[PDB]
Amino acid sequence: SFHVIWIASFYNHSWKQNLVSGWLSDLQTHTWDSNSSTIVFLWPWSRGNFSNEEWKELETLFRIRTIRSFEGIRRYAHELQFEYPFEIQVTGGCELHGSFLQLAYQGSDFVSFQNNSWLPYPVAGNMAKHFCKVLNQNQHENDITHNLLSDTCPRFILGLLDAGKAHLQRQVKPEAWLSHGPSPGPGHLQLVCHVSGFYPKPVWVMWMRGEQEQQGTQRGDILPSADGTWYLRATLEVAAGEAADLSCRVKHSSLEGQDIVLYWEGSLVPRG
Amino acid sequence: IQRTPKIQVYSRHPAENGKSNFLNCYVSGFHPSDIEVDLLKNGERIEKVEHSDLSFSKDWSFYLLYYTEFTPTEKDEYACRVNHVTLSQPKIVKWDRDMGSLVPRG
Ligand SMILES: CCCCCCCC/C=C\CCCCCCCC(=O)O[C@H](COC(=O)CCCCCCCCCCCCCCCCC)COP(=O)(O)OC[C@@H](O)CO
Ligand SMILES: *[C@@H]1O[C@H](CO)[C@@H](O)[C@H](O)[C@H]1NC(C)=O
Repeated sequence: SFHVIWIASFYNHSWKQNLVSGWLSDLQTHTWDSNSSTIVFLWPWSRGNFSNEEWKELETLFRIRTIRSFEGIRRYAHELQFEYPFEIQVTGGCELHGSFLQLAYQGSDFVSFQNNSWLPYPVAGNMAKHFCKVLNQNQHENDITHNLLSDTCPRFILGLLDAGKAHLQRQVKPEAWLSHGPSPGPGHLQLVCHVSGFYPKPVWVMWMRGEQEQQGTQRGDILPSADGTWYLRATLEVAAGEAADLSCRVKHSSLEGQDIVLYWEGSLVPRG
Repeated sequence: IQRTPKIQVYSRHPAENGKSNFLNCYVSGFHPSDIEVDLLKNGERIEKVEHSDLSFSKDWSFYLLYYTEFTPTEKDEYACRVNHVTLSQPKIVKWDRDMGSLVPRG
């Protein structure tokens, strides 16, 4: 799986911002330098295996498409009822061994590219249909778009996943710690189990009483760290009397069955 | 048409006074993409904070990670301050850390 995202912000006719990045699985692998119009390789294996000349062709292709995309939108904004300021987001990519290309206007589904042409989302209305008229004006450009999705993109993964799987298949052990959360109500405590630094993403964390999983465990969102690892808080609300013998248990692929077990204990209780 | 940011603050490692750590503020689920995020130390903005490249989720809402290396001490409070078009006033979310036992017995 690989995809590219575009964030194009149209603040007024004279002011825009264009942010572009590439993603292998959920990992960021490429960025676009708006100045100098350069593809930036976040990892040594981000170049995949394509030659420097081929990347120049890809840079030129995206550069020209970017210039006439912004110009085309500004030319047709009034016909399309696009009111400044507005944001257009695009995501397109594939899966090796799943082509897609979707476009949003003001944060909602607007059009998508299917097989060989742009199709409007029915709910996006008549302006999405008018937009597809502009996008479908040149079938040859759509054939190139189709080939980017069905030929270039799968080929890019060949030379990207393999060249970097030493990264995507890393195992990084979590660390965990316990703290007090905000108290939920009178006479109750919130126990917080933090789990940090693990990779890959799948993880198991429960508050426990011995072997019994406490089904009040509330698992938060899995949140990113800049080093590529993940973080999560799992909270348990308990009555003040009933916090004895509670532990937080973490299971993760990197641990090879050796779960992290921390105990609500010591100054946390607090003991005497 | 507009979506308010979710704001989540966390450290990379358990807080230990005198030990360098990383403070994270994950801002997500918002639209449009224009947003202002600051990490605060004792109510004052921290200089030279890093952030990830802007990205968005499946539902098209945007997200960013702001982060900085820091060394907490006992007297320090940290927070994340976010301003967005959906907010009347900037929203401040604290870094919740546990400072150990309060009442001294020794
Ligand atoms: C970070 C770098 C990563 C490098 C990746 C390396 C690996 C490469 C491997 C696989 C790539 C697979 C995915 C490729 C998807 C490409 C989709 C594509 O190219 O589709 C384009 C959409 O434009 C782009 O996304 C490309 C560059 C433009 C960006 C503009 C700002 C963001 C978008 C906002 C503007 C709205 C769009 C339409 C405005 C229309 C206006 C009439 C439309 O096609 P078109 O033929 O150009 O249409 C004619 C038009 O230009 C003028 O009439
Ligand atoms: C890709 O790697 C192969 C070796 O597996 C090499 O022969 C080829 O030259 C590389 N790519 C291109 C575009 O040449």
